[PDB]
Amino acid sequence: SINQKLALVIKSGKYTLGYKSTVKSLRQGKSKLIIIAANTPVLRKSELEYYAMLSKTKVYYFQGGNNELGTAVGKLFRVGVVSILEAGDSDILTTLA
Amino acid sequence: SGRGAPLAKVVFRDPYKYRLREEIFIANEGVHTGQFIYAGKKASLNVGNVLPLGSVPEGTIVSNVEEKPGDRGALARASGNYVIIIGHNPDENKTRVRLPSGAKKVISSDARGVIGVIAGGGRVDKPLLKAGRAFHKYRLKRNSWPKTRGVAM
Amino acid sequence: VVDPFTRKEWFDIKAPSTFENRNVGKTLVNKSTGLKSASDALKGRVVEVCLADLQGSEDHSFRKIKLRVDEVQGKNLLTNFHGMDFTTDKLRSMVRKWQTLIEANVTVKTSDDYVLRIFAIAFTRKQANQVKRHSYAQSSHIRAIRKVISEILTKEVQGSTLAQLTSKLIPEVINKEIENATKDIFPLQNIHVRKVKLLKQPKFDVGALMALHG
Amino acid sequence: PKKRASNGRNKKGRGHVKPVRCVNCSKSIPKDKAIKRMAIRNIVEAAAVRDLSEASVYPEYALPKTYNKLHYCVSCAIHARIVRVRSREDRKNRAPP
Amino acid sequence: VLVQDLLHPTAASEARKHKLKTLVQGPRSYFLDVKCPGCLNITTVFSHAQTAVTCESCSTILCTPTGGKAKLSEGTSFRRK
Amino acid sequence: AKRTKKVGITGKYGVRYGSSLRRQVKKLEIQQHARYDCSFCGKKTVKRGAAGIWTCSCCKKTVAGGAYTVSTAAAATVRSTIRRLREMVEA
Amino acid sequence: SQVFGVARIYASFNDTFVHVTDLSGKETIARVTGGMKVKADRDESSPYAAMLAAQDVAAKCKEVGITAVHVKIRATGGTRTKTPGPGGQAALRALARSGLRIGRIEDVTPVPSDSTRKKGGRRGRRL
Amino acid sequence: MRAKWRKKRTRRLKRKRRKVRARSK
RNA sequence: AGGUGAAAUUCUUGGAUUUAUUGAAGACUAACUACUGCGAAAGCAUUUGCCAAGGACGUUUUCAUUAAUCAAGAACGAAAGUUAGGGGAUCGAAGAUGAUCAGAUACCGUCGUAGUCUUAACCAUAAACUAUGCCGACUAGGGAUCGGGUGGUGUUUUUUUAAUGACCCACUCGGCACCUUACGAGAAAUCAAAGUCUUUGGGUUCUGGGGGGAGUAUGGUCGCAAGGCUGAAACUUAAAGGAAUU
Repeated sequence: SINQKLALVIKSGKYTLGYKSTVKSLRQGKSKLIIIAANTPVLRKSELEYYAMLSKTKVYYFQGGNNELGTAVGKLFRVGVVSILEAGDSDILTTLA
Repeated sequence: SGRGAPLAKVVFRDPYKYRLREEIFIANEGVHTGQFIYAGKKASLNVGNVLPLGSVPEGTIVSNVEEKPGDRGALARASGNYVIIIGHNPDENKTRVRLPSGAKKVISSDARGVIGVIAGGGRVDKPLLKAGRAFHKYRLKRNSWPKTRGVAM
Repeated sequence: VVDPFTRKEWFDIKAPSTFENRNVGKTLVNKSTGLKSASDALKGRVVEVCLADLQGSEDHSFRKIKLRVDEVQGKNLLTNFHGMDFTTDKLRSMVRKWQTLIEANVTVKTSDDYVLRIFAIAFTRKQANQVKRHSYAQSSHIRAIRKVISEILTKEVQGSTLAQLTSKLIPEVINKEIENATKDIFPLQNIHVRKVKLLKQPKFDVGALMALHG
Repeated sequence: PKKRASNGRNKKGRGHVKPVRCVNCSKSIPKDKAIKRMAIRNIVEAAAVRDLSEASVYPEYALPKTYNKLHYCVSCAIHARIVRVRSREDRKNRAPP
Repeated sequence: VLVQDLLHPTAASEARKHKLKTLVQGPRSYFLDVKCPGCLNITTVFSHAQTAVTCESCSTILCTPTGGKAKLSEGTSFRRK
Repeated sequence: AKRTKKVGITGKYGVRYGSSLRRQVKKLEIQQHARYDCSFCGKKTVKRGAAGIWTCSCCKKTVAGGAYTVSTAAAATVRSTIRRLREMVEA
Repeated sequence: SQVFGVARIYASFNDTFVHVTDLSGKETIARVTGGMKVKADRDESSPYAAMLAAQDVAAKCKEVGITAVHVKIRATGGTRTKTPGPGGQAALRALARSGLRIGRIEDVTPVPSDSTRKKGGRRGRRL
Repeated sequence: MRAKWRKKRTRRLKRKRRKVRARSK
């Protein structure tokens, strides 16, 4: 259940929501998980796919977006990029993502 | 300003000269500003995409098609109006299609047609109410409004 | 006042090559008259009859074969395997009470340009020491039944169109591999291929139809 | 008053069935209130059965059977079909033979 | 009927009926110190597992959790308790 | 609040016109005026900027839809007809 | 070994058509309707009419030269009685006694789907 | 006199006496 | 040819009715399918895919009285009727007419608009029946049958005893009804519930009081209406009704 998997990661680990903060966490080199929404700008996505390989991270085209990925990441506000620095007690490193 | 369905301001290049003339297709209920349109039998079946009907099958609905395969638009031009396609006989290209009141016209498979219905769902299925929206209705059509009844004059 | 029997010329039927007596039968044609010819005056006909007769196998008391008239040569029509049928008298026969009936339908194409839709019926049977006066499937079991039913049909279709398919159609080699899956779940009785009908051929190419006709 | 267990005809466990049309005067009567019978007889009469096999071809052949179903409306199933207003006691009685 | 004792009754109609209508509800299950082939240990496995019970040292699988008592997985030596 | 009752946004057409007419208007009138959702930016900033046009307040995304709704029963099933046939398009 | 075919008898209530044709039938031979051999309305499905009707179709067959035939009986069915009329009784015994090679006989009546309404009403045909 | 057709009689004399009293509304 | 007790209208010899190769529409899901499954009621009768639900069973898991039933109030509520648009294939209120008939405005016949059904809203009624409220444990045996569970050196699966799936026997709770007496109840019919009721009291919702007038007058109130929820009185009348017998 990818649902409850990131529930714990936001319940422990270091996560950063938002283009700046995520590309800023990537420009530092300490995030190993970036989740893109298959509906947000592909212009935005195109660079993040290009950074994915530049920052050696396992991408994952999320079956959701702003009010989909945001819905589970427990926040009334919208977001489509969940660039995870280091996970808490959940192994989203070695899973179906 | 004289139609109840938007117009595709689809701009095109010209592979024969470095330049881009804006062609003008029609709007399809299910397209975005910046959406991608593809013309050429060698293109995937998608809304806004226009290739001869020798590219699609039965059940597949399109709009702004012809009667004369390639007259640059003809049939399939109206709000909430659509055109389905039934039969499809190859060799000497002659497909069978379904028009509005229940009309069926067969045509060559090199007949241009854009996939998708013209924007304007249940438009006239709504009352005009005020003769006002009735005046300005024809204010961009023609002075056919109003209509003096014969029996009285 | 002419009694048109004098007109209608007599014909003769000739099956492909995978049938018992190729000389299937003698029927009527149409003498060439006003605004009409002969060879291209019929063809748009069929050839349904007792398969046991056209297969000379008396054990096939039921079952029927359907053939669409293709091209004629020498006033000797060379019919083509148009399909298969099932005498309504055997359908009801296999449909016994206190059990569950299962009709299956699936589509499949051949690697040699051709499309048809074959069938495969099934019925629930008892046990060696069955006691209950019923015996039905577990529904989800009926799902695994029909799952591999259409599955196996489309697994041996790829090859020599329906020419090699009829080579396993009437001999009932179908029941053999289909009964293999049905064993590890629920026994079931009969389990044939019921009927079937064509819908798309390559063209009127009797050049390919030369393998059976020679 | 009520003179049968399953009210008028077998109706217990559910709330509504699906009426099938009578095979006589088409009167629409519930499938549970349907008096059926399988007349899987032959096509041969009561005399030309042997005359058939005689003036026939094939080694006796096999001969066909027409497995039919007879649904009844009750009103017309009494003006003929098996019934004849059974006895009081044996009203409960049921039998296959 | 008529007269019966309900203190020292037949251990038959006692450990067969519903362990809720018998008397003091008694669990009809148990655990198994099944051996894990490939090491030297044993795991205390509960009959009705449901959750895939596996090994701890050279992890593998103990018994697949069925719709009752998780039957062993082919080669596994089960032992009552 | 309740400054109306059953008349809603069509209580302006008072005595003028007929009851039945306005009733119908209400359903569709209530439809295009409504702050629709731009399912491309995921924020309901789209709205009837014109007939068959629904502009997004974010990324300024104009949208082709219906004469009153972003998409009625028409483009609905047809949009899936393509998804359905787009299956034998690459599969 | 003979010139087989089909008879296609139709045992409808108040009628019976015995038109012997070919395996395809696209080309038919004879037909002889029930009321042809008897004008009375009341006797369209009557037995004596079936014999006389199937007696004339037998003579017409030995005229073209057909030997074997397959009788495919048909009931009105569909959304009708579905019960083979009294005609399809003395009609079979009519061409059987006439002298023909009665072959692989089967049946193919209209499959009453029940789907389409059965003309009468919910309160049925209250004769 | 079954009440099915009698509930229909009062029904007709209902629209009837409602429109006569609604005549002098 | 159609049709009926038998006729006639109707399609007739410009090829009907009947046969067959094809095509489309909508409808429906036959046979399997029954004193069975599931659903809150109404209901739901084909297949697959997705998306969730529900519910029995079983568990040496969690909480811990959280529950029971319910005025007013709220979701769903067959069908008819209805606002309107995708479209009425059949059938078919109305109607038209063929006879029957002393008559036939009916019953049977021919055609045929509403409706059918869908897409979005409605009305809230049905012998909406189990004419029997929900919840509680106990007074009873049997055979069945449904779902899951345990036990079987048992049947088969045989490709090796390979693993096991289906089947057979005992029991089991939760399903579905039936059969048997009925201890008891009950006016009887019947009923394992209507038992545990003059030896009358486990909790509780709702309703009824001789019959008509009468779900009617009127008011309110819901409904686009039809009408629905609500609901009299005067007057008259000694019988009305239920069950079972003759």
